[PDB]
Amino acid sequence: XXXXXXXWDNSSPVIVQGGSLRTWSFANPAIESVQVLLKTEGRPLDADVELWQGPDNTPHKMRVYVEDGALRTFNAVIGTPRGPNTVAIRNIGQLEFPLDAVVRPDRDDGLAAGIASVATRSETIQGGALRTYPFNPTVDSVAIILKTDGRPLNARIELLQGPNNNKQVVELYTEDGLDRPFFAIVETPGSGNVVRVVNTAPVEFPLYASVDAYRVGGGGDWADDGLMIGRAF
Amino acid sequence: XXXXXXXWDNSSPVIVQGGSLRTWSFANPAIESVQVLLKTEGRPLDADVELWQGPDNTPHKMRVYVEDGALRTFNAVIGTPRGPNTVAIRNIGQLEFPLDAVVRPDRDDGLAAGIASVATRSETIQGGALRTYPFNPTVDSVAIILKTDGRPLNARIELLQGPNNNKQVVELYTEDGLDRPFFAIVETPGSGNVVRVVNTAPVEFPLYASVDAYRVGGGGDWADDGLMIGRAF
Repeated sequence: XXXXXXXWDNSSPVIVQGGSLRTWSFANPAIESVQVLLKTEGRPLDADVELWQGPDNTPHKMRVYVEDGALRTFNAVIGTPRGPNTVAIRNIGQLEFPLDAVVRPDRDDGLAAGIASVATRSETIQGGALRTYPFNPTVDSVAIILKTDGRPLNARIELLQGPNNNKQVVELYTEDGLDRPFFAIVETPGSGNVVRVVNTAPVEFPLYASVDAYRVGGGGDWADDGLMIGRAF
Repeated sequence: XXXXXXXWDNSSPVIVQGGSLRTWSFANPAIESVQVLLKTEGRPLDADVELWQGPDNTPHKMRVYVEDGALRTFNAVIGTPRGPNTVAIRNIGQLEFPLDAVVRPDRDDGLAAGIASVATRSETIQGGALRTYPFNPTVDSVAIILKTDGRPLNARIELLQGPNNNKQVVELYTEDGLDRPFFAIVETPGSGNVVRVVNTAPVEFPLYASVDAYRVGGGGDWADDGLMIGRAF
């Protein structure tokens, strides 16, 4: 429904060097959720997104990896239910892989509302199992919602453009899937995009998932069809 | 003097799918240079090789094309003078063209030593000019060294087996030709092999080149000499 590029255009990106950390603070009680956008200047991204509530509480945390931050925009809407919440972005890659970070308060008409509107009836994934969501070349981004009935959430989202060709991996953890649902948009440029949702918790910790098509462009451009010509110089 | 097959047999090749990217890290200062070997299972090769030093500095990059990766092994030696470096091997081909990649530290008595040992006094190519290096059928591989006096190196290397029959194209860039020379071993199976070196820098940007036969078979095997009986089936 909404292009993640537009949101990044009207933002103020902040540079986070490899091995460094930045924090955003949100004390206004009207901030229901925040949206984190992570981009790079072409190189792979390796980040850690954590929600800190008290002195030693981390109810929400992610381990992110993107092969090309310039092409693909990372996105996750994080709930900020109670009290002051500080979001922490930690670039865990080496000095060669800087990233840009935008985390700002969400809105009632923001990404979360669109993700909920596009969502389809969720399906159950048992602990230690996984689900696969093939998407057709017409889809540019997909909305992902992960929920539980009250148990802690331990999942791993993988975007594949091939048999074992991982383009984006998100190892997420939430203390309560019912109270703290996981929202995220995965951009799917190209063709052969397959979303694998892996429930890494033991068998007695099922979760609910719903991966729908979010942004479809309807390109269908076939100018490249024909003889393949190498670089001309 | 040395066969690329001998080294590639004592290595651990890594598959890079079309559109993917693998990276290596060499933080050890004892690593003076790394040799990069790329192959395929008979299908064409199309890869980008880059050296990453800082957050946004790529002082050594290479755009590579090989018509057949099984017959022809791409080889290059990349200098890593200062600090930690990571080599980025990007497969820019389509899904149909996977490549196998080896990048391991070079040694004192490795390829750079051999390429230097076989090298002959270098000649100059003016900016915007080109040079041609024909070779006789007995030579299987040739060693190429490119240098400048300190200015960035912008050169294109081409291998032809006919008038306009490109078999291997390497468009290389370097930030400092004196500090960062280009080393490479280009395989020349068969006959009619001509190595072309084009200086792509502006007219006032000369470079130094040396193209010498590295391995000569001398086997004198001429089994095909005689009746070319069509496939007997």
